[PDB]
Amino acid sequence: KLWRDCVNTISNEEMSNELQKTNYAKWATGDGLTYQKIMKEVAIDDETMC
Amino acid sequence: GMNINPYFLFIDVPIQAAISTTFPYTGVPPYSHGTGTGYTIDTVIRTHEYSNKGKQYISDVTGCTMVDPTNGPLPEDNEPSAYAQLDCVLEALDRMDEEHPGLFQAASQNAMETLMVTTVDKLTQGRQTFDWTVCRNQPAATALNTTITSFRLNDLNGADKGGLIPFCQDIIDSLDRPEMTFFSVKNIKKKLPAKNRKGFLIKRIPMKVKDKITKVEYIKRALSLNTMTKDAERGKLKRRAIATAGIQIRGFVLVVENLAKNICENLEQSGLPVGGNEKKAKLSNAVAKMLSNCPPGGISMTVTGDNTKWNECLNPRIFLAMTERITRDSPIWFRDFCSIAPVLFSNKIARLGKGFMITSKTKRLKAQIPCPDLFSIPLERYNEETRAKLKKLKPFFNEEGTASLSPGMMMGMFNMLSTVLGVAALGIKNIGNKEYLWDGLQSSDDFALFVNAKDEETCMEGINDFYRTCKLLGINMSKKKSYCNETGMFEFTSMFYRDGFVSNFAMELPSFGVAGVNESADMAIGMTIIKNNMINNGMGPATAQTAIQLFIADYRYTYKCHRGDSKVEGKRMKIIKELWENTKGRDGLLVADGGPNIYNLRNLHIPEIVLKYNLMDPEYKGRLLHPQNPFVGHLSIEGIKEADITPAHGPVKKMDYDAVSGTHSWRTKRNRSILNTDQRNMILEEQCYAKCCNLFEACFNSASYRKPVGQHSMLEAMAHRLRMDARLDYESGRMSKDDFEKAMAHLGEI
RNA sequence: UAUACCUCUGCUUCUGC
RNA sequence: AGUAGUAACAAGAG
Repeated sequence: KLWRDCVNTISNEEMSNELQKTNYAKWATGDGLTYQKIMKEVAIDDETMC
Repeated sequence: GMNINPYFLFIDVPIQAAISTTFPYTGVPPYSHGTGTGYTIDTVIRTHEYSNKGKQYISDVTGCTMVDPTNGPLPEDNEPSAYAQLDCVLEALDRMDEEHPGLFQAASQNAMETLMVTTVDKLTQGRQTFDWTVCRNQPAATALNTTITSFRLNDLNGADKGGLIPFCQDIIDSLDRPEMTFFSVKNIKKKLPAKNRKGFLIKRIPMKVKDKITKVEYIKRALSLNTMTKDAERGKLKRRAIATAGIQIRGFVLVVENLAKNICENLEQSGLPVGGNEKKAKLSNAVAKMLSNCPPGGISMTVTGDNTKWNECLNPRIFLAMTERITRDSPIWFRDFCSIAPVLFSNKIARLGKGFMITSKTKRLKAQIPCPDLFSIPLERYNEETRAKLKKLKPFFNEEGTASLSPGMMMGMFNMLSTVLGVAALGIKNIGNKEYLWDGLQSSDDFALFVNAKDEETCMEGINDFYRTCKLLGINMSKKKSYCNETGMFEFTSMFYRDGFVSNFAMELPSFGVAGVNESADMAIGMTIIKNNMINNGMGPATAQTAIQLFIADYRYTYKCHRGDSKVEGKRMKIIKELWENTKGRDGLLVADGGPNIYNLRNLHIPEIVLKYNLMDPEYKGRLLHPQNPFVGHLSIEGIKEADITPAHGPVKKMDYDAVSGTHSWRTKRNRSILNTDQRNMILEEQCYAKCCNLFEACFNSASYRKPVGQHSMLEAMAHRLRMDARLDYESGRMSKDDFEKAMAHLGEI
């Protein structure tokens, strides 16, 4: 779907080469995978956090 | 199928001849990610691991856990050893004074006389320095200013006198103060009139607050070292930790290093502080003599050597003994001066970086654990590697989140003085009047020992003695990395010898690219690097001509300044294409304005602006070199000629180039990350000093060129000058009666 | 909480001799 | 996921 999106977006009549942030593009680029930062006080209180 | 093997070149060409092909310097150097606490703690443990059989005591000053290996029991294994015996150092030092007559008192004099002339501003020319006030690394120039302003509150105005001696006298005295006050800017709201619905606006003004700390806290902060990890360190798999020093210690190191530097210059068997061709010239002659002096019908052997755990073993208390011996004839005030720097390193404290990051993979969360909160968490949540380290750190760990590191030289800084201790070993030359004669070279940790004897059986026995001699000074030779062979070829500080030092082009290869100062500067640097490599590092004219090609490529893409006739599309290239059409003398256009590249082997030494000046249009050269153009700014004497270069071996040395000051000689915007942090307040603080200095330079134009001298007020100077300027302009008749009275009126208020 | 599909940032959350 | 490799990023902040 991403390859097809590329071939479609690169083939179109538009000036821009931008790609819409689709479900497949988001997965492919790996969207919002960063671990959420929390306070030291909560992290030290939490046991599962190692 | 024909299976190509690259090593098969070594069958035809010898390793040294084609050593350049054993250096992967087209590739990416190793960088560090996240924290360096695990690397620092490792160093902290390993430093004490080599000193654990010494004497452990508690500092009555700091209240820390200290370890003293010096004059400890001698080792019974090949494991690194800090157990250096004082007598064996003093003997080796004595042996140096015998071999080099009256060098110590001569070197002491030169340093002592220099110390008197040394100004306080000598501490500005440094890299990122630890600032005790804010407890973060900052530029040396600021880190100095923050200390001077802080010392003025606690009433220590030795800095004002101009000399470094009274400022150093203040630093050791500042330890005696019971409380040390320092400014800590804190924001305050303030209504200001505006054209709002409610005609006003709130602007958060900075206000300086007097914050105090106890006698003990300051003493520790003064002895504290801030730790990181060595980034871009070549030819290394795993990473290692380094440290930055405070403004207090930096004063005394400068003198002791300058002292050892004076000795090293005059010592024959030292690779420092000489460099470049001068270094080769020395080592060549040294090698020629050490070769041709050997007994006929014998064997001369060169040990291609290296010392492992250099900084981790060498003790400050040995370095203290070294200064006391060197300053024996010099007066008592200088003896005590040189004794401080080692005394500070002897009771130094290590800051353990950021800390450790803990994460739940399921929850997908993360959080940094500050160094003071390392034992807040049960050690079951840390991984095996860190768990073991943290337990071994425990008996050295302080509650504030630091480690007492009495042994070792975490940061280093003593390179010249550490070389001398190495030379002292090379000075002994024999033990027990045996049938061998050793003598080597020293570049801090790096060494190359020559041995002349009857047969090789004798040579190795002679090397075995050097190894056992170095153990008593605290120098551990690396059995792993070090190797031996019959004289003719050897390695010393990435310089390869084979009946003469062989060319190694790969070491200087990274420098050929765009250095990243600006368009006009980088062009000069680029060619100056090419022409200097043709000379020193043996680059043939074909490769040299290609190095010019490959530069203009990297230059044109980096600064997006391709030829005018070329139809490569880009925001800038659009105006470049118009300039090409507008301009008649297109050969006169610079490469940065989409002009042609006219450089070749011969004219590398001439600036681009000078080469083309005659070929330029009269309008274009006017624009390019407009005296009052907005791009260039207030040029500093260093800002025009000099610029930084980072070669993969030694410290960052600033080389000088030749370029004409034109529109292309611009500066880049400041890092704007500061705007979002609480550091904002420093922006105002800067622009305040900026006004004062810029107005002082308007009164005294020579201030930009040569450093202004005077212990009097900065206003007092500006007042008296502008008073005279007005008086003389009136009597000469440049100033009118209307303006003179107004001038004398305004100055009357001051 | 709310403004916030808004605003600021890209070496300035520690780069030594 | 992936980069990467003894520890991080896979955006941060008001």
